[PDB]
Amino acid sequence: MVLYFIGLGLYDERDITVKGLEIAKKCDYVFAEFYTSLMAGTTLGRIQKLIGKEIRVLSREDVELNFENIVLPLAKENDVAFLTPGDPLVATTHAELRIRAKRAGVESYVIHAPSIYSAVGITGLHIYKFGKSATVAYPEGNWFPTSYYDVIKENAERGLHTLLFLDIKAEKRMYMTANEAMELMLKVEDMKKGGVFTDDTLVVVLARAGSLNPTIRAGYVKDLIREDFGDPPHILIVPGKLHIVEAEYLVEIAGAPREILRVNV
Amino acid sequence: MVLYFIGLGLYDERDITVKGLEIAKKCDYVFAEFYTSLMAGTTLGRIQKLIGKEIRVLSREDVELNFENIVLPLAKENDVAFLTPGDPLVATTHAELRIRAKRAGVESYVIHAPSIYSAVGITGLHIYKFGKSATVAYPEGNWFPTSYYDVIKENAERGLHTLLFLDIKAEKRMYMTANEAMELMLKVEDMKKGGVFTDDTLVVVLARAGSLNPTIRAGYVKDLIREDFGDPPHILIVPGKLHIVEAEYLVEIAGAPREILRVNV
Ligand SMILES: Nc1ncnc2c1ncn2[C@@H]1O[C@H](CSCC[C@H](N)C(=O)O)[C@@H](O)[C@H]1O
Ligand code: NA
Repeated sequence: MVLYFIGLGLYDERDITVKGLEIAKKCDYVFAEFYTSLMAGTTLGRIQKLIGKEIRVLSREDVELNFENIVLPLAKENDVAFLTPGDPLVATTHAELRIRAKRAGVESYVIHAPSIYSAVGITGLHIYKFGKSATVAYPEGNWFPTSYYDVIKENAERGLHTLLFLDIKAEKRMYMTANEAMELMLKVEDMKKGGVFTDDTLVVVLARAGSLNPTIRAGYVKDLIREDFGDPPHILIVPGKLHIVEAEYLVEIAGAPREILRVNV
Repeated sequence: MVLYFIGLGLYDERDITVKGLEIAKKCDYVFAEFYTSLMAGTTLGRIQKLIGKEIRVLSREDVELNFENIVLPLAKENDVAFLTPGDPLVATTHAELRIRAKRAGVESYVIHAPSIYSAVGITGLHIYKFGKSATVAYPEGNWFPTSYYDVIKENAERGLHTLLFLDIKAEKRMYMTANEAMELMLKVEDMKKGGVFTDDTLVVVLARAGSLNPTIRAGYVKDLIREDFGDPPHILIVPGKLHIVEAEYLVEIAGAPREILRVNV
């Protein structure tokens, strides 16, 4: 009578950990959600085939409003697994679901999986140098989100890198590209005029981490804003002051302009 | 002609991903390092048995000084794997190993795995709220480093959480315990008297992340400094002001005192 939160990883069904797979194969019921992120390299069918179980996919409403009515009941008498893209607790509100499990007298366990939060290391940017993170959300009607602007500002001032999660509207199959993120951000800069994010700002784009050939690009906004980085998901990063070896990596591996090698210490 | 950087994950031999295992099994040569960290929940023998390949262990010097003459030559005519605890490229000097590969006309691919950077999400603390990260090191001779103290200060000051890695002596398999870290920091607070780390400071301890039964504890230093957190590795976190949901998780899941619901929110 336990509930397992099992992450599926970054790109395809093989990004699940061996631990996660062996446990998932032995659960009586398997649920999952695919709205918190996009696993561009697999399909529900492939996942099901891999674990050898039928997977009942849940919507944001099913989870957020009815988790304790749909999932928890079965966990009281069976072994249940709840699958999610990446790591189940990273940049989601899934952690709170563990509190619901407890209140319903259901023991829960967490099986991690590779997350975009650590995969940023493939950009060559020292991970310990990342500051507060943020999300670039799509404007809705008259509401235009801007919180991410001050986060970048705050981190840049301290010389820290900023990781920017990009928006996703799964039910509409909408996945924000780095290009769309940059356009929205330039519009905010136009309004705030803080010099935080401009055409001369160096940025890094990581697309489809987890795949064997992810797209890793670094350069100035003016040059990258219209570049094609391939299919989603995309993640955007605004570096802070660079170490010599970070700049070297960005140039040698991410195709950045050789001029970023010259750091302004 | 190919070099694979493969992450081993968090704690035991099952923490590698299905993708990492299958690729490792097809490699002609397999190297690994355990100087950046150890896999406390398993052994070299178990990892070797699971992968079914002899694993050549490399020291810090083998990697930093001679990676290109030990690993890369073999990668020119074979498929070589380089295993590391956690997620590849998280250790700050590992990213530059890919530059070395390029220079040697060797292709390299990264296979991700769970990292403590993302696994800490199991503490219920929102990942976007983490700021700069640091490592707590032991004073030595006339050297008394305290940089991590300023990091905690700069983060908390902005409402951000601080992830603290504890000093480790891989070769000797000597880990700094959370208890030792706290004592060291109270000592640092006594010298800088900045009111950053005191008996009243709230902290979180994560031990054996990755195992099915990790130790997750939260509370004030005065009560946790002498508490037994079990076998290493221990990870320490000094949270910034908490979101009521984070605090509730720490109370319900990590045994934190009710008091945090009004004092640290
Ligand atoms: N493989 C990938 N490549 C690039 N960005 C990714 C990604 N996976 C997730 N993201 C980014 O993160 C957003 C989802 S946020 C949820 C993250 C997830 N729990 C994890 O552990 O990774 C996406 O909209 C995208 O901006
Ligand atoms: Na971080």
